[PDB]
Amino acid sequence: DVLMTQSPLSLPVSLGDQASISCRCSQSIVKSNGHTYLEWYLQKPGRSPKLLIYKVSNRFSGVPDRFSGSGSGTDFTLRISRVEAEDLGVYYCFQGSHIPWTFGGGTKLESKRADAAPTVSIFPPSSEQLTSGGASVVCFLNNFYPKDINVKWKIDGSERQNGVLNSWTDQDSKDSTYSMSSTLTLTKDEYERHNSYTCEATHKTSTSPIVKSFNR
Amino acid sequence: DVKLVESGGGLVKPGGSLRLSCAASGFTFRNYGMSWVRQTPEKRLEWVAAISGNSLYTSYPDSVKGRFTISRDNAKNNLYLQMSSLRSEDTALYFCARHDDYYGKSPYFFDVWGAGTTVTASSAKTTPPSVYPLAPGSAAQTNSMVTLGCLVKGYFPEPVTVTWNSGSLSSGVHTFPAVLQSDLYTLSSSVTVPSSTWPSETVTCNVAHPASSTKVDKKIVPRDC
Repeated sequence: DVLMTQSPLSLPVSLGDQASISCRCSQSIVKSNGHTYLEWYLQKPGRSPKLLIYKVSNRFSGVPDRFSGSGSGTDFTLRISRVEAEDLGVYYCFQGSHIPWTFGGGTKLESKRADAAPTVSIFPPSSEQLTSGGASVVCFLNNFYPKDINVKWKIDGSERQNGVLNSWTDQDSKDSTYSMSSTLTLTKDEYERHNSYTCEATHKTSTSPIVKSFNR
Repeated sequence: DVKLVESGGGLVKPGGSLRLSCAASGFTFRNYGMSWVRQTPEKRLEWVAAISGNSLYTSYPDSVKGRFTISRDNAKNNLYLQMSSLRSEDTALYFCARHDDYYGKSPYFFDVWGAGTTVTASSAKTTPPSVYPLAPGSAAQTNSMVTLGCLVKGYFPEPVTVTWNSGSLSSGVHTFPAVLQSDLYTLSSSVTVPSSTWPSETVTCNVAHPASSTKVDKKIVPRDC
């Protein structure tokens, strides 16, 4: 099988600029007839892949001139100039030269914007949940940029890195910010043994620590 | 327009079977080779099966050969995928795509795709979600904005729908991708509303779970102490 490797994984550009996505092969994708059947697809969230470039460097129907593909042997590039908002999504390369046909990992094209500190809210467990023998402490970190941020949990001043589940949203298409929820799962009995619950967002780097606490 | 629509996906226990179905419209179906392509939770795309226009020639990768059978019916304009002895590795969104015309020449494979049907192969039993209100604690500093939430915990399988006030509230809403918490999915949703409009006005989160035929409405009530 021909292994396609794409790099980078994510790539933030300012709208109007140029982007370069690379796609490497673990062996030749020249077919017996001498032709290279490399294709680039774009996939937007919720929708299915749309064919952009076929056969290394041919624009498909209704694909704007700003997309151009090139490359030689095991190395293939997709350059996107004048990046518009509708160009944002995931870019896969594909080879139709040898069975099985394989895809690359993909590369996320995201948009750059101005730095924004998160809005942080911490929630105690609901009394409903306590009647079930569980206690989930929840923390929302909303509308920040960039994607990377460090969330710290503290219970009675002591750091907790244990049963913590974090989930990010996709880049918000209206304002280009990211959001995150961070959940601390405890038993009801563990919860009652402790008073102070704190959720820390940190950027260093940026806007100094944002702490949010509750007690009882 | 040329159109392709999948169907037949659902939940099955490992080792079981299922049959996927793809309808074609707006083109001469028998002239085109057809494939199935799957997308994994990781986002990886994998070619899975191909059949010629005439039905005579099929091909599979080694990961599915012997287990999957691509089939078509040109008279009815249908493409099928007979799946058997499924394993958790087969969980993916299954796409239906046309590659090439049987008449020369040969370029651009997969130009039209379906919307995809979801297969999930798991032994984890179907479980409706627990829905919990997320309200600020009765001591928290309050600003011009107030953020509330809903925590939707321990359900299976995907998906679940979350809306706020029957959908009439869509501003400042963040719903977060579900995460596996050992054979059960957990998800939370967040809404931010003007300080005045709560609790003087009522905020309710609505959660539907198709697979368990369950809908839950939860009012976000200020916590007293």
